This record gives sequence, C-alpha cells and structure tokens, in this order.
Amino acid sequence: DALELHRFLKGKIRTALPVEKVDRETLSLLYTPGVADVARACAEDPEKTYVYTSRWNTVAVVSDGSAVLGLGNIGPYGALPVMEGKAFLFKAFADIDAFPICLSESEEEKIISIVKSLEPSFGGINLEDIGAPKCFRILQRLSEEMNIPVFHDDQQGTAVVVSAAFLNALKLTEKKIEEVKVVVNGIGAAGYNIVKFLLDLGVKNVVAVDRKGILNENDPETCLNEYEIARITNPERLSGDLETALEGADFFIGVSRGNILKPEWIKKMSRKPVIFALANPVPEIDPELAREAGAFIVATGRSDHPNQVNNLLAFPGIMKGAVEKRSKITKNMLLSAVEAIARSCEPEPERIIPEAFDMKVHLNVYTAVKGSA
Amino acid sequence: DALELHRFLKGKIRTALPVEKVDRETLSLLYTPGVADVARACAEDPEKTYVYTSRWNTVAVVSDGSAVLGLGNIGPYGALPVMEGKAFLFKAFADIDAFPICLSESEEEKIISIVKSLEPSFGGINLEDIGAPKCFRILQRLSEEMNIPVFHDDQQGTAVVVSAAFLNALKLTEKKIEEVKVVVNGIGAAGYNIVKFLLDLGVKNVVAVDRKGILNENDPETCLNEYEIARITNPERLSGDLETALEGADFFIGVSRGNILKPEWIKKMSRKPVIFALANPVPEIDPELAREAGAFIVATGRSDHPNQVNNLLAFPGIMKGAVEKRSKITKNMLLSAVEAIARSCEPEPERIIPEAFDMKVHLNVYTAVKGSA
Amino acid sequence: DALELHRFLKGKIRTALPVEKVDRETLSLLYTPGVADVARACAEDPEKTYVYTSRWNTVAVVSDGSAVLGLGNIGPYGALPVMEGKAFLFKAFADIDAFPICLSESEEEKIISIVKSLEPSFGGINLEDIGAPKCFRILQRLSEEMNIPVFHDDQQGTAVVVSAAFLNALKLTEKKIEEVKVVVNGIGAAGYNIVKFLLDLGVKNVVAVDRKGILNENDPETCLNEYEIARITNPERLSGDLETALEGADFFIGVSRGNILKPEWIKKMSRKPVIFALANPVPEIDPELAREAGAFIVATGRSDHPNQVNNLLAFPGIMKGAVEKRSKITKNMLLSAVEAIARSCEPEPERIIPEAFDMKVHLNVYTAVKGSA
Amino acid sequence: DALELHRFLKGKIRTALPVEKVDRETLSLLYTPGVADVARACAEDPEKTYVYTSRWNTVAVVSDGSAVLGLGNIGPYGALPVMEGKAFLFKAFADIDAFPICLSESEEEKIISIVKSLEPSFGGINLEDIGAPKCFRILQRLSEEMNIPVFHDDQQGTAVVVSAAFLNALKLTEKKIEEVKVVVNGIGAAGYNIVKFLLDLGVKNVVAVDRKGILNENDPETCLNEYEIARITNPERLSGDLETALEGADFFIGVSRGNILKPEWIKKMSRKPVIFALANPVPEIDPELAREAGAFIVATGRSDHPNQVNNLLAFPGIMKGAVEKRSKITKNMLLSAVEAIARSCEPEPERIIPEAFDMKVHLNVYTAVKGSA
Ligand SMILES: NC(=O)c1ccc[n+]([C@@H]2O[C@H](COP(=O)([O-])OP(=O)(O)OC[C@H]3O[C@@H](n4cnc5c(N)ncnc54)[C@H](O)[C@@H]3O)[C@@H](O)[C@H]2O)c1
Ligand SMILES: NC(=O)c1ccc[n+]([C@@H]2O[C@H](COP(=O)([O-])OP(=O)(O)OC[C@H]3O[C@@H](n4cnc5c(N)ncnc54)[C@H](O)[C@@H]3O)[C@@H](O)[C@H]2O)c1
Ligand SMILES: NC(=O)c1ccc[n+]([C@@H]2O[C@H](COP(=O)([O-])OP(=O)(O)OC[C@H]3O[C@@H](n4cnc5c(N)ncnc54)[C@H](O)[C@@H]3O)[C@@H](O)[C@H]2O)c1
Ligand SMILES: [Zn+2]
Repeated sequence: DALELHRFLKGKIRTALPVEKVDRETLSLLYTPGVADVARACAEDPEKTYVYTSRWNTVAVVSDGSAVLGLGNIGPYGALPVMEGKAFLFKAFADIDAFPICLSESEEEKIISIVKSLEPSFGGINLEDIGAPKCFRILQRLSEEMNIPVFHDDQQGTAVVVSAAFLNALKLTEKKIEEVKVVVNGIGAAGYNIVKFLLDLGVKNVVAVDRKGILNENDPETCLNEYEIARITNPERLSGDLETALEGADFFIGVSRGNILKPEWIKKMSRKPVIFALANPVPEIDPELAREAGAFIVATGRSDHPNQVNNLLAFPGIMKGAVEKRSKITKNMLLSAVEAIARSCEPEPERIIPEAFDMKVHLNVYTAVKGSA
Repeated sequence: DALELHRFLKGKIRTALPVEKVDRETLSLLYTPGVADVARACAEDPEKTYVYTSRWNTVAVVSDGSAVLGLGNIGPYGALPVMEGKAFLFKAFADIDAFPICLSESEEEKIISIVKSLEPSFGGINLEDIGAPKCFRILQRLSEEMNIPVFHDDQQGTAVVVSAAFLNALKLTEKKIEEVKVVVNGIGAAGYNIVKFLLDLGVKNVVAVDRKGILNENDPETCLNEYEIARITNPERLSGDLETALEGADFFIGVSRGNILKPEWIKKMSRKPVIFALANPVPEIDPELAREAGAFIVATGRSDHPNQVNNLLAFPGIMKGAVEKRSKITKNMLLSAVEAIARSCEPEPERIIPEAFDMKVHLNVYTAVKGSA
Repeated sequence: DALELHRFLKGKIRTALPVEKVDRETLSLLYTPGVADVARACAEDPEKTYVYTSRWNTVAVVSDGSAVLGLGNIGPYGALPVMEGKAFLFKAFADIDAFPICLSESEEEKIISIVKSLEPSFGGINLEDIGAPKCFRILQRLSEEMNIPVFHDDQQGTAVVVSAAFLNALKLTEKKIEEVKVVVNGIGAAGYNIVKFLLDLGVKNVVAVDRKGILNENDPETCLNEYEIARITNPERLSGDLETALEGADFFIGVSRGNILKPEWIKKMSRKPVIFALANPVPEIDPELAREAGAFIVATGRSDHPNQVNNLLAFPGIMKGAVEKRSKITKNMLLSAVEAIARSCEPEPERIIPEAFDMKVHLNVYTAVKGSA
Repeated sequence: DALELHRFLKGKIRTALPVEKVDRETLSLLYTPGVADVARACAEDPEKTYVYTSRWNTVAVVSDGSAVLGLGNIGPYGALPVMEGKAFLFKAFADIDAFPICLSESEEEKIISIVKSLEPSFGGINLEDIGAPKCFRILQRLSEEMNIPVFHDDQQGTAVVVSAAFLNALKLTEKKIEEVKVVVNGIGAAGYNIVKFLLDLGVKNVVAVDRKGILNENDPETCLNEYEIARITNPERLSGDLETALEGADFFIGVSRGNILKPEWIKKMSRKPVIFALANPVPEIDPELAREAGAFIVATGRSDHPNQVNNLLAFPGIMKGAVEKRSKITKNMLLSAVEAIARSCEPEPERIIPEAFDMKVHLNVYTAVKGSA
C-alpha cells in the first residue's frame, strides 16, 4: 500500500556526501580556505561548474501542480510527492541527481521569470505536470531563453515514445508512411506535439479530432484556442465527428478520454487498423474489445496490457544525453531518440516497442541524444 | 589541493534512492498509480508533505553570489561551488538534505518573490552569501512572509557564535554585562546583527565603528546607509576614530579588515581587554602580537590559532531544530542557541568555546532551538 | 507490517562509492596502476590500513545462529536478517559500516579460527546471537588472540545497559548498594555477565537463579556447567527455588523465560521492589500485572511498555569509541559506558534510562568509552 | 597521486541505510519484534534470504594476499586496499554490493573451510589475487562444495576475455579455428585456463610454453607441477624453446614476463600473426615494435595501447548474472560470456573487442550469463 510505504520512508529523495568522515583537513579542501579557489575558477569561467560541481549531473523537476497526473490543478503541495516520483525515476534509470521544485505561482510570465533564474544551479530542467495551453508558451520561451536543456515529458516525452511505437507498427502494417490516414483524438498537451511529429516524420493525411469534432479551418467551432493544427492537417478537408474521421483511417492515436471509441467503428477503418488508446486511466476503447472488433495492433498507456507506451522509455536518456552534451534540446535530438527507441527491438504485434525496464533502451537513447545535434 | 579534489569528485552533492533494485512493483507505489493518493493527501492538507515527502528534512541554500566569501560579487556560477560546500556541512553535521540554489537575479524585490515560491519544496531556507545592505530587507521580508524557517548565516549565524564567545569571555573577565564598553568594528552583514545581540543580551555601552569612525547620529558622515545602529548605540555620545573608541574599552569585536588595530592602542583599553579579531583571512590585529601588547583573551576567525569563532557551531543545530519544530526562527530560539553553545564547555583563556567537531555542541543547540519558542 | 516492508526494501543494507560516475582517470587512481602503491604501504606497515582503507570504520557482525533473539538455534540463514538489523543500527547510531557475517559452523574452536582470519578486513568484531556457554570461551579467546576490539552485546552490551538501569532505579529506591538483595534469574550469556557487573559495581548480596533453583556451591545439582557464579554469589548461603530467593529481595533482574514470576511472590519482596523483566518476547511477568501487584519500578526488553532496557543504547557508542582508540574492550571502558548511559538523563519511576533515539546518549557513551582505558 | 587520494577518502566503500531518520516505528519493523518474523521465515526456508535480505545482491571479494597484482605475496593487509578496488568496480559496473574479505590464513585446506562457512552471508564469492598453484584446488573445491557461485578473475575471468579477443582476431585473420597453431607462453593461473578454453572452443594445435620451454610429456623437465597441460596439447609432439614453438605459429598469447619475445622471431610465424602480449606491467614485446616487425594484430593488458584485454569486461556481468540466477558458474555460462563479449562490437585490427566503459557490453554479458545454464 502506497500511502503507508510513503510515511514510512519519509521521502523518496536523499543526499549523501562523498567522503565518510570530516576533520580539519576535509574542510580545508571542500570548504574555506580551499573552495575559494573553485569560486575564483567557476566565476572566471562558468563551464567550469560542469567540472567542479554536480552541475553536469543535476536536473530540476519543475511543476506548479496545474495538471498533476489525471487529477487536475491540485496545486504544488499535491504535486510535490509526484515530483519526488519523477526525481526517483531519474536516479534509478539515468543515475541523474534530480531535485523536485514545486512552485507556488500559476501565472505563466512569472513561472518563466522564476525558472530562468535557476539556471546557475542545474544542468537541465524538466517541466512536469503543468497545464495546457500555458505549458506551450512556457516550454517554448524557456527553451529559447535558457542555455541548459528544457524538456517537458507530457509534451515532447509522449511524442517521442508515440512516434517510436507508430514507426514500428507502421512497419508491421507494411503501408507507406506518406500514404496512411492517422486520426489523432484529443489535441491537448500531448495531442498537439504528436501531430507535429507525425508530420515531421512523413505522414501526410493526419486528421485532428477534439471535443468539437474534426479540426477544420472552415468550421471555426472546432478551432477552440489558437492551437493552428487545423491549418497544417486535414488535407482531404474532411469534416464531422470522430466516427466520420475514422472512415478508411489506418491509425487511431487517442490521447483523450475513456470509452469514446465504439468497437463497431473499427470495422469502418482500412484493413489492419492500428489502435493506440493512450488515455489514462481508462483507454479510449478496451484493449481486448479492440482485438475482437478487428484491430491488428493495440497499445495503451496502462501496464496491464501489451505494448505500453510511456515516457519512461524516453526521458531518462534524452535528459541525460542533453545535460551532458550541455546543449539545448533540438528536433534532431528528439528524432534520434525516436529512431533509437524504435530500433531497440524487433517489432511484433504484441511487442512493438520494449518495456521501460530494458536497460538497453536507455543506453541506446542516451547514445543517440548524445551524438545528435 | 582544492581544485584537484573537486575535479576528481565531480561534485560534492549526490542523491540516493531508498530502494536498491526497482521493479514493476516498486514503481506502482512510488509513482503512478500509488503516488496518486498522496497527491490528494497533501493537496487537502499541505502539512502532510512533512509526513510523506522529505519536506521535513530538506533545506535550500539560497545565494545570488553577491557576497561570496571574501571574494565580493562574483556571481551565482562562482557561488555554486561554495553553496555545495554549505550543503555538505548540513549533511555532515545535521544529516540535513540541503540543496544549493544559486539565483541569477540580483534585484531584492525579485529575489524575495522567487524564494517565496519555493516554499512547497523545502522545510527551511538558508540565505547564504548575499551582500549588504539588501540582505537585511530580504532576510526580514522573507522570515515574515514565509511559513518555513528562514536563516542567514553571515548575519544570524555569526551573531550567535560571537555572543556565546562574548558571554564566556565576560565570565572570565568577571565584569558586569550592563557595565562594559564594547567596540564593534565593521558594521556590515555580521556587524549589524552582532550589535543588536549584544544589546538584547544586556550590554549597555556599545560603540559601533566603521570606515568613517564611531557611528553617531550627530555626525551624519558616519551614517552611510539607513543602518539606525547610531540611534541605539553610543550612549556616552562619543565621537572620533577607532583609536578614540578603544579608550577605556573592555571588548573589541572586529569583523572588518586586517591589521587595522595598532598593538599600542590596546594599552589604552581598560584592565584585561578582550580581543575578537574575527576578520578573514587577516585578523584586525595579529593574535600573538595581541597577547604581547596586553590582551587577556584573544580569538579569531581562523583555526590557525586558538579560539575559533565560526558559524559552523551554530547553523547545523539551529536549522535542524527549527525545520523539525516546523517554526519560524525567533529571537528566543536564537538566544537559546547562544546559551546552548556557551554552556557546552567550561571557559578558559585558550578555550572560551568548543570546536565545530565537538558533536556534543550540535546536540545541545539542536535541543535548545527545538525546545525554544 | 514487518514481513511486508522487508521484501520491498530487498535488504536493509547497501553500499555507496565516493564517486558518482567513474571514468578512465578515476580507475587509474582507485585501482591498478595507482592502488598498487597503497598496497605496498599496507604490506609495509599493516597499521596504515587505517589511513587508506575503511578498516578504521568497519565492523563485522558475527553470528552462527545458535542463539538468535529468543528463537534459539535457528541457524545462520535465519540469523542473517537479524544481523542486517544490527548492522543497520550501527550505521544509524554510530555511522559505522557494519557488515553482517553469518557462519555455518557451530564448533567453537573453528568459529574462533575463522574469525581470527578476518582481522585484516575489519577494525572491530561484534559477536552476536551466539549461544552459551560456548560464547564465553569464544569471546575470551578472541579478545585475547586478536588485535582489533571484540565485543558481544548479549554478554557485555546487556550487562552495561542493565547496570545503568539498575543504578538509576537504585537511586530512586534510595537504598544502599552494599545492602540490597538482587535476584538474577537466568544465568546465561547475559545472566553470567550481569552478576559480575553488579558485584563490580558494589552489590554484596546477589542471588543467582536458574533452571535448578538458587545456584549454591553445596547443591551441585544447580551447578550445571563450570559457570563459578555460585562461588562468588549467594552470601546468606540460601537455597531453594525462585519464590524462595525473592523473600526480602529488593530487585529482580530476569533475563530468562516468560510468565514464570507469579504476581503474588512480589508482595513477599521488601518495600518498593524493582522488577526488570527483560525476557523476550514474553517478560518474566506482565509489566502491568507487576505494577498492580506492588512494583515500585518496572522495565522490559520490549519497546511497548515504558523503561525499555536494550543493548542499542550501548553497542553503538562502545563499539565506535573502542574501534577509534584502536584498543581492546576493557572493564574500565565498559564501566565508563555504564555511568555514561545512567547520567544521560534524570531518573524517574517511568523513565530510569533514556530511549535508544536520544542521540545524546550515543555521544555520551562514545565520549566515555573513548576517554576510558 | 593514488596515495594522497586514498588518504583523503579514508575508504573507497561505504554502507548506507535506505531510510533516513529512525523513529520508534522503524525499529519495530527493521529490528525487534518485527525482524523476528523475518528471522523465523528465513530459518524456515533458506532461499527466503534472497527476498528479505540484501543477500541477492551481495558478493564477497576474498583474498589471502598471496598474489596481489604483480607485487607477489604481500599479505592481507596489503591486499585490503586492492580488494576495496575490486569492490568498487563491482558497484560501479554491476551495482553489486561487494564486501572485501582479506583472510590471514595461507594454508589451502583452511582457506576452503573458512570460505565455505561464509555462504549464509553472500550470494556469490569472488576469489581474487590468490597465488598458484593452490588457487586451482581452492577454486575447484569451493565451486563444487558451495551452493552460491564462485569465480576467480585471474583464472576464469582472464580466459573469458582472452577467448573473446581471440575469436574476433581469428575472424579478421580468416583462418580456420581447427587448423591454427597457437602458442601460449606462461602456464600460470591464467595460462592454465586459457589453454583449456582454446581447446574447448575448437583450437587443435595449442603449444604450451613455460620457463623450461615447450611443455612435453616426454621431457619431464618441462613438466614442473602436476599441471597435465602437456597431455592435452602439443599434438605435433614439438620440443624446444619459445623461438622453436613460434615457427609457423598463427597466434602468440603471452601471459608471462616482459621483453622475452624477440621482434625477429615474429617473421618466422605464419602470415598475419596475432600477438597478445598480456604481461603486466611490461608486455612480452613492445606493442609498437610488434607492428613494425610484421604483426597483423596486437593486444596488451595495458590501457595506453589499442585492444586492451582486461577482466573488467567479464566479471561485472558474469558475477551479476550468476548471483541472480542463484546458480553455480558453469562452462556454458562462461562460453556464453565469451560469445557475448565478442559480438558486442564489429571487430577491426585496432579494435577487436570493446572497452570496459562500453556499458552495452556489461548488459550483453549479464544477459548471456543469466540466460545460460
Ligand atoms: N502521452 C502519454 O505518455 C500519456 C500517458 C498517460 C496518459 N496520457 C493521456 O493523455 C491525455 C491527456 O493529455 P494532456 O495532453 O495530458 O491532456 P489535455 O488535457 O491537455 O488534452 C486533452 C484533450 O482531450 C480532449 N478531449 C476530451 N474528451 C474528448 C473526446 N471525447 N473527443 C475528442 N477530444 C476529447 C480535450 O478537449 C483536450 O484537447 C489523457 O488521455 C491522459 O490520460 C498520455
Ligand atoms: N562572522 C564570522 O564567523 C566570520 C568568519 C571569518 C571572517 N569574518 C570577517 O567578517 C567580515 C565580513 O563581515 P560581513 O559582516 O560578513 O561583511 P560586510 O562586507 O557585510 O561588512 C564588513 C564591514 O566592514 C567595514 N569596514 C571596512 N574597513 C573597516 C575599518 N577599518 N573599520 C571598521 N569597519 C570597516 C565595511 O565598510 C563593512 O560595513 C570580513 O572581514 C570577514 O573576513 C567573519
Ligand atoms: N589475464 C589478465 O587479465 C592479466 C591482467 C594483467 C596482467 N596479467 C599478467 O599475467 C601474468 C601473471 O599471471 P598469473 O596467471 O597472474 O601468473 P603466475 O605467476 O601464476 O604465472 C606466471 C607464469 O609465468 C611463467 N614465466 C615467467 N617468465 C617466463 C618466461 N620468460 N618464459 C615463459 N614463462 C615464464 C612462470 O613460470 C609462471 O608459470 C603476468 O604476466 C601478469 O602481469 C594478466
Ligand atoms: Zn542480540
């Protein structure tokens, strides 16, 4: 039981000085008068912090608690434990020293001005559970305005894993990338990014579907906020609801709500339809019910079913490789991670991508992101 | 050597997972779905974070690098390695998980608005190496506006230790507290606070001395910035330079520059003069030369010679006791630690206070600060 | 629940390395070719293994499983988790790196020959849960034959704590030490030593009681093996069973089995009878029942009720102080530890000794054992 | 400077408790009475120790100091620091909790009887720097007599890495395995095992060469001790010195002394001769001098040259995979490790095998050894 095992532990984070015992000598070196010469050093040249501090291995897990898991805007106090969670995964899978920073400030322009000032302390930032659409502007501004890498799982993380899964499934489907119809349901924090990736990779006919049906420039009803996606998708200028968009569709990438895709609409999709029902905790459609309705491949966000698509397969490596290469996170480094993950296994219907525990993946990703631009 | 060591180590900060291996099981309790309930738990009652997360044992070492050691305003990059030093000391002597936070923002009203937003992540704050006189307003505002304890070594840490040193020396001097003349040279971050403490403890005739001589309301020349010390000190309405202030003076507490106290001025100070030459690296006057010129007791900031006066004897305990008792840092708590330290040894000319390594001290301070208001 | 949490942690002991992430340079120093020069220095003077290795802070927790807690001779496999438990306490309360070593060999002359061979690896040995009377010969020989300190809690550790508890209770009873009658039930590993301590301290009329009643030279029935206690105790040449020995008795120190002291026999003991029912898991008599039957002070080995008497108060400090002073464990050190614990609180009926969590105790003991002979 | 750094760290290893602050609830589960339940459980079934104790991840680094590095029989005190070295590499590359055990006992029958008794505490044993020929009998008896895996680097470790190197070089040489002539110089701890492996793999004409020249049954001069190698090698019944054995030879695997192979003898070897000069610190022949004399491929034990053949590429994985699969170390598991290492790169003259830092290798080895018999 979760709750008990927490109060027991009293936190999932800890520190630990390198040395075992301290005496007149140790101070003289790790502190004044000794460390004085490390300041002179790091001040005269900042890169030196990556050689004398932990800076080369530290990452800040920043959240305001505006979109904690599937709970909503519960706040920073409720997000704290979830951020120690991410901090743990960072240490466990990338040996990164991640420190959870939960801010009590929701105004986007201030979140940005606050994090920018943290740069001297970390080698990278990891925006976590920050609501949409403000997470879009925050991510963009920060990655541009800061010299250390800035990543946001729910957005870029998801997009990386999904693309990988997509690529492998596409191979098994044997269809041409520039000829398949992919329906993306739920254009939120993940949705938005997922579309752009599919476009980048090479998909041509992508149809965005949200609360108001197919996103179409023409029907401004569907164009809720300035997120644009309608102008770069839906080439057959389609129009209608989800059921309408699934006609002849080859892939369904749902990242919205549960039980909204009716088993019978699957038979209206082209041969061998791929179904990514990544909604938590309840998937767009039950995995088993989809196999029965005629799904060639099925994937969810849950662990109790085959083909789990979760960021864990992408952020440990990406973040480590970018924080070491001391560089910003570029589309090239993200695409390499997509390829990295994808080739980290031989694809098969019940295994299109590896599990987060395959330590080979994290090395392949760390390797790619590192060597990438 | 300092630099070689820091390079080899590659940081003085690390993190530790509580569990060794991590399997599907573990990540179900420490992260989704189990972490989901602790979110609700702390969201409904913020105080639960003290039970399920490390909030109870975590402290932030905040600095903007505006007053790093005796180097001046070298910046946050230069301050980073010195803050990792403080974080080390916190783990070593108080088993506290201290995380160094160097901000790249110097404007006081913004340092304040940024730190206030970190509350959800820490159980205590420790302002370090932040220059004067902006550190005064920052310290004040923060301790007032935040719910977790806020401390600043250079200001408060120093004053506590010095006070203890004073109390013991005064006992050996056998003179009455409300009748001794104390010359405090250098009214800076440490100076300011030291004076107020002496006053709180009971000293009556305190004489502040700075770059422009004895601080006196009348000669506004001496009143550099708004730090007021002139209005609460110097009762005999004296006036002049340092040498003028030492006439009949019983104690000299220097926390300014080196070799500024002439050995011959000492013979002009009352019987059995106490000399605290706490300036680094060079003491106001040489320790040996002072014994020679007629000094009953001598103390410096260095371990170079006997009686070392350094914050380390104070911050480990204070900070721990306060962060646990989840309370702000009060003048009562502070005074308890003064006594705490003072009575943690039997005073003698070459040993007025214990060394930082006397574990017994940190327990007496932790105990005092804890039980105090 | 205990079995729950034990599986989750997959152990109660891990290891840390000074460096976070290794590389070429590092190994060249911490291993071939560099390390070859530390080897040469340790071959040179074996006494330098305290300057270059962990020897200075390592302790082996040796057991054969012949007397694990109150379960008996369950074996080494059963003892292992209990020896990780004593290894944890060492780290928690003495910051000692204790490694649990459970031998699968019961023959005393071999246990001795195996442990003697471990000397080069440890700076101290801690014999745990080894049955009597072989634990006597083993402890003796080893302390004599090895250069590092050898200790055995449930002989020496127990005697130290009990004695401290005794002294404080004796003060509250205000009786004279050289005039009280102390009944010691269970002349085993702990029993044996407890008697000798009481004698050393100054008690004159001590009555040893075991399976065959009062130990009396005359009745060889009671003199099971060569442990002698009958020749140095029982001055009033008494004889009979437990109930017989409790007549006029001022103290009862039981360290045998549960529910063997009948509540009514307590009213046959002098005024204000002290009852130490240190048997685990079930105390010689119920704590509550004894208060009711007229017990002035009550103490058990269990944590449940008040006044808990357990080694923990005892071995962390002793072991640390002796391993640092690189000396054998002498009766003076042990006696120092007795006093140390006793004066670490102001005695009172419901608090004759502090709890294991009082970090002040472990420091006072460490301090004592260190300065002692 | 290794020395100063070892003296700074005062230990390359440390323990560390999962939890952080110990409260009266922690002991109830980790110690008494909680532990008790675990004790009984583990006693009931020994294999339960692999789930309630850190036995599943612990390994003992056992040595008597009879063959420490290239220093000789310097003793256990001199070996201690070198064993902490191996202990460090175990944690750094396999996250294994290795504890260094240096025995002060040189008689083989006692080393064996001592180690056998340690089984309850470890999940595996790692015999290190124990001289030959006693290391042969010790290794054999122990692996047979104990249930946990027993490994000895210098013997089995070396043979694994060498075979890997061999296989890749053979591929680049394009000759047939059952048709090449391999000269193995120095039939010691490594030599012995290396021969047997080459035979197992498939080499037919292997010529053993030692201090007395080619090992030949007929010339008993060459047959120093009972190590047999002469009866299973040298089919062309050759006879003579090293220079004699190199005639028409395809491979030279030297694991003896330095500068003993004359550059000109290389031209008497078949086309494209492979030269493994694994002697430390000085190789049988200089690497560069060999390239110049006509060597197709060259490898040494040293790091300053291409193709380094060192156990580090084999023991972290083997040991981890065998300690988890709770099984003895079999020839099948060793052979899989050979293949594993070999296929962990695409072979090339200046890179026939990867470096120890290629974390991919350690996973491939861990994977192989695990899945193997
Ligand atoms: N990408 C991942 O690794 C991952 C992991 C776990 C869960 N998820 C799932 O991702 C989704 C949340 O994404 P955010 O990106 O975190 O969400 P979000 O709140 O930013 O966006 C969700 C989108 O869903 C739309 N939506 C709701 N109901 C719909 C319906 N019936 N038809 C069409 N659109 C609908 C909303 O209008 C919104 O645009 C959830 O389904 C969540 O459980 C993703
Ligand atoms: N408190 C401690 O534990 C400790 C330990 C080591 C060194 N020090 C010394 O304390 C001083 C730092 O104080 P802060 O208060 O930390 O620094 P600060 O810069 O805030 O204040 C120092 C004050 O010294 C004044 N000053 C300069 N020359 C003077 C003179 N001749 N006479 C009187 N005042 C003079 C400055 O104008 C300033 O107000 C330094 O000299 C430093 O090396 C203190
Ligand atoms: N396998 C590895 O990973 C590794 C790593 C570093 C060093 N080494 C080297 O391995 C050798 C030591 O092996 P052990 O197996 O550790 O050694 P060992 O002492 O057990 O055996 C060494 C053998 O060398 C023989 N020898 C000495 N000089 C010779 C000569 N001129 N011609 C023929 N034989 C000769 C000896 O008679 C002996 O049989 C050394 O060369 C050592 O530096 C091996
Ligand atoms: Zn015990």
